[PDB]
Amino acid sequence: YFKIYSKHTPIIGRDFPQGFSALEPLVDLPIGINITRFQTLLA
Amino acid sequence: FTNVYADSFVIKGNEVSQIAPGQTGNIADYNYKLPDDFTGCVIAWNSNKLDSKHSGNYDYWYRSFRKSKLKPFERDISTEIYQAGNKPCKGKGPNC
Amino acid sequence: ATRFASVYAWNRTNCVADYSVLYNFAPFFAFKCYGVSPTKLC
Ligand SMILES: *[C@@H]1O[C@H](CO)[C@@H](O[C@@H]2O[C@H](CO)[C@@H](O)[C@H](O)[C@H]2NC(C)=O)[C@H](O)[C@H]1NC(C)=O
Repeated sequence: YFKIYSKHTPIIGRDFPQGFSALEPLVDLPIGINITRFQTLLA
Repeated sequence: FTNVYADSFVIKGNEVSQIAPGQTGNIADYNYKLPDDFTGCVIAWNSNKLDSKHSGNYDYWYRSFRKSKLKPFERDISTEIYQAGNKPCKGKGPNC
Repeated sequence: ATRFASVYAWNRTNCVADYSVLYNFAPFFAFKCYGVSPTKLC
């Protein structure tokens, strides 16, 4: 079940903050695909 | 319910006993594996009066060959040729 | 078979049975199985 969890952390400009934050559930889409591989989509 | 799904399909009478957790056979293994930890209801009824044809209704297909068993709620509609023998044949083949 | 036999030749089978040899002997025009198709498993 393609479970998507996320968080926007608009706080640490330079790079990985090292900060402690936590992601929240968003959606659990019932796709049922084996999804061995994936790729990005860029504008 | 919280998140409920209704799965609609047509099976043979001798396969009704396979749509249950823990079952094996051509349906449980190659068409649809139901999770062993399963919550829900399986409702089945005879449709001979609706689906059968005198000449035979061939619209309904059953998968008989696959290279592995399915995981819970997995669906695979690929029609790629399966090799039943040792030769790596393509297309309809001597052991394909 | 040297000569093919009619339905009377119902041959009884204490022998280990390997079904891959059947596919090694010849390809088949059709192969159906109520039991699982790879088989070779009492
Ligand atoms: C999910 O995909 C992987 C490959 O992306 C499948 O793994 C292959 O399975 C076949 C048999 O079905 C093997 O012959 C391959 O060697 C396997 N390859 C790898 C890399 O594992 C996997 O079976 C798929 N999941 C399901 C449930 O079929």
